[PDB]
Amino acid sequence: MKLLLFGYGNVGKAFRKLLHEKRSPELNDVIIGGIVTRRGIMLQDKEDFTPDLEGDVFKAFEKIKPDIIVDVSSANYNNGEPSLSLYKEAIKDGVNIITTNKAPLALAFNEIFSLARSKGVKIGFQGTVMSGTPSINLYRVLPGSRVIKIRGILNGTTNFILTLMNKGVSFEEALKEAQRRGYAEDPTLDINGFDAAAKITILANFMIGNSVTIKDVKFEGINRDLPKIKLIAYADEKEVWVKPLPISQDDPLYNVDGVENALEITTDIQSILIRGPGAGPVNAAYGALSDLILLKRDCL
Amino acid sequence: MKLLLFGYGNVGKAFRKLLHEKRSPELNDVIIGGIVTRRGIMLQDKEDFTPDLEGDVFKAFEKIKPDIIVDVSSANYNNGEPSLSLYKEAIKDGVNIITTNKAPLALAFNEIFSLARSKGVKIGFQGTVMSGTPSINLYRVLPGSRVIKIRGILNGTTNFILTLMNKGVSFEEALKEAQRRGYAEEDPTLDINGFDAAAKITILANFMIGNSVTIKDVKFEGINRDLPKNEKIKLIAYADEKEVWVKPLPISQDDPLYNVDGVENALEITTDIQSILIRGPGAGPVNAAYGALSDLILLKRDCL
Ligand code: NA
Repeated sequence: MKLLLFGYGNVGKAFRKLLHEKRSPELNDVIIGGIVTRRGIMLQDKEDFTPDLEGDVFKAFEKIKPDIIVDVSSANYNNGEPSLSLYKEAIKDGVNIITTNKAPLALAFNEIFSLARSKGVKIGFQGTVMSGTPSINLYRVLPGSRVIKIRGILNGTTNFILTLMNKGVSFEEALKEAQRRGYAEDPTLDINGFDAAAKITILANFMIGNSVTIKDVKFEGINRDLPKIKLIAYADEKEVWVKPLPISQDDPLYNVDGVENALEITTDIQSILIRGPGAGPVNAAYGALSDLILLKRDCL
Repeated sequence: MKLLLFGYGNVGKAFRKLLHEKRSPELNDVIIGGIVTRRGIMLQDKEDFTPDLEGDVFKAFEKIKPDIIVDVSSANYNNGEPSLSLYKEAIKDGVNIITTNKAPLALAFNEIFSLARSKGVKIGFQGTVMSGTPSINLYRVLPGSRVIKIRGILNGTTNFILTLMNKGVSFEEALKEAQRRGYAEEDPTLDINGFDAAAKITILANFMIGNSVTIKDVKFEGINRDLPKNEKIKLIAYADEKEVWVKPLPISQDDPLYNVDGVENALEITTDIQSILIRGPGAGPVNAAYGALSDLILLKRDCL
């Protein structure tokens, strides 16, 4: 089984490392046929990236003819490209996709998945939401029950800032500490709620079946005007949004502090919550590796 | 696909109802060929149990020749029987097993699963731990990661009582109320001794850690009116590579288990990649039945 690895920043590097740690017998026959970055194409599996040829991901794809594309490349939220068109091409060729790149799915989930379903091609995307903590894949083991609503904390930086504030720290001092720890840079991009909006978009599509794109989400982030508040991401059959809200002591999200993420899935039978880390390159890479193993099991 | 349902108390009845709700196209070809209880064998799928034949689970198995045995019978922790011998004979016949009965797995995990692996037979056992909240099945979507330790609240009855005790309710009334809701018998000794949590942590340690323990290896204690006041107490089950135990402990406010209240259960799984926690109802017949239904759908997908 031959992979094309698209992207070789921290996530791709972590992915290649996990793959070589021989973590499952299901991966014994898996090799990386090539790695492609903005610097070119390496037609070898090596720790260090050195391009053998110039060319983009489509050239790599045509040259290598992989069984699976693993997309760990940078999220382009302008238009999802080249990943969006690449996935459609791969699907039409019966090439499976494993991705940690949120953009194509936040922009065009139904387009991609409708096509995959029609061709019987599998898509792993666990690493797009809550990284290595089963979210997408948690729903895979909740068969036969309709999801009514989902609610979560889906961004660690804003959760960390709000955690400090509930403990009596001012917004200004809490933000500074997030910056000190490297969670926020202009911290504007890190605290605007967009990241959570991209994630809840994907969850909503997959779990509820609400064809939604990022433009449909009503989102906002955190700022000095906030007074225990959490940045809540929510989806149901009617709407998708992200907003700061007061959280009761009755709430299983109450204790979800620091950089931790959490997802509460409410079905006709029960409400369950999972919590874990939601970021980190090893974590995201592990979401992808998990999808790879499930794919080898024929369980996507 | 033909099922033999062993047991028909509240979980078996809920399971039958869930199946008849047509919740997945994966189950369209599934029928119940027979239901067996202490009262005999019903060779029909009926809401109400009326025996057609006298005889036990082995007779039912011989007659029906099911593709899958769904065991929702009561756990016999003395020796695991008849479920333990039934599973070994079923595995030898290439018959898959879905179970909510902890005893055979708490007593003979490695043997049962080794036999199953050698025959290519699948065992769903999600309903044995945390009912319908993915636990066993959560680990199924954590492939290629090494579990370092697990810690959780694994018994609904005792969590319900300890939650009430934390609110000024006497142990005696909390017990009385647990009894009233169908959580403890009129003699509640065996409902509160910590054994159920011990059997669950045994199964989790075997499956997730590869710690080949049986019930006899677990240090466990239960609850009673004598527990410390001024602290919120939870019955904590724990396993790592070295030890497995269950005991009532005072819980700190920053502990993720602090607010796991009522009949809610929770499991904290620490792996080489990450520490995660899952929480959901740990008691309720529909919930346990849904654990088994989830396994049945996963089986049909060939994902056990
Ligand atoms: Na206290």
